[PDB]
Amino acid sequence: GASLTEIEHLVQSVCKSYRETCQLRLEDLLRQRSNIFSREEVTGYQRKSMWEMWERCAHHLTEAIQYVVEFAKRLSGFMELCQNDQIVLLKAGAMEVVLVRMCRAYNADNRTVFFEGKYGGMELFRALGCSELISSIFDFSHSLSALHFSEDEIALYTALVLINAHRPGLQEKRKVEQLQYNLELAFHHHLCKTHRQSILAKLPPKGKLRSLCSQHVERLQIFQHLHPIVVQAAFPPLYKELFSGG
Amino acid sequence: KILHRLLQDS
Ligand SMILES: CCc1cc(O)c2ccccc2n1
Ligand code: NA
Repeated sequence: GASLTEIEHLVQSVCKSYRETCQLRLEDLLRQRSNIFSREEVTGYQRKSMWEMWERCAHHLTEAIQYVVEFAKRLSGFMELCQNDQIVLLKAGAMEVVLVRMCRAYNADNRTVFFEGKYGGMELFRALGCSELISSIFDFSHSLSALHFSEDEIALYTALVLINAHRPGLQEKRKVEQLQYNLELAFHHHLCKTHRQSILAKLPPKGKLRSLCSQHVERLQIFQHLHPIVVQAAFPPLYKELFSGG
Repeated sequence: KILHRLLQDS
């Protein structure tokens, strides 16, 4: 039973937790927009082996996930849930938060994403052999970029993506519903205060984030069948914990 | 293993 004063404190707390756990400052990503991979560099990426490209991408995803774990740990009320629930929420939601955070590193003007120090198009990722997954992620990032999120809106929205009381496996489901309700109030209060309530209808449905995560696990399984020793010997242990089952 | 360690490391 949170009050208006407590709701405003929650807004500031979430926004602070987010700013502290950004891998890249938004200003740094915007200032790098003219730093684009040349045609020779794109060709170099396309000539990389499928296994080398998968390992590089899994490493980059793992680094991004580590920041999401830290965001969760700083998130008001998350560390108060039992460890089983903390792990359920991170296993189901870490990739979804990374997918939303990715729109900051996406330049809708030329359809490029910041990857390994420069901006490149989806053609940079051709060696992975998961064209449908890559194009869906780029489409998703393009659609989110059209919302023109502020950093505070991403902070509030990503807190809600993570604190989802519907995840299967939660033991303290009511405690999570209460935290989710308070974060929903904080988010909707901020939108109301900044006259941005129009974005509510424009946010992706939860099924969209679920579809993208499911496609990622499916393409990982195909790669794992082709190069099992690459996954075992060369994929990050956190990545295997979240997406292979250890 | 990893997730438990990250969550415990204060
Ligand atoms: C109009 C609702 C809607 C539906 C989607 O699939 C979206 C996908 C990405 C971003 C925003 C989205 N918004
Ligand atoms: Na963007």
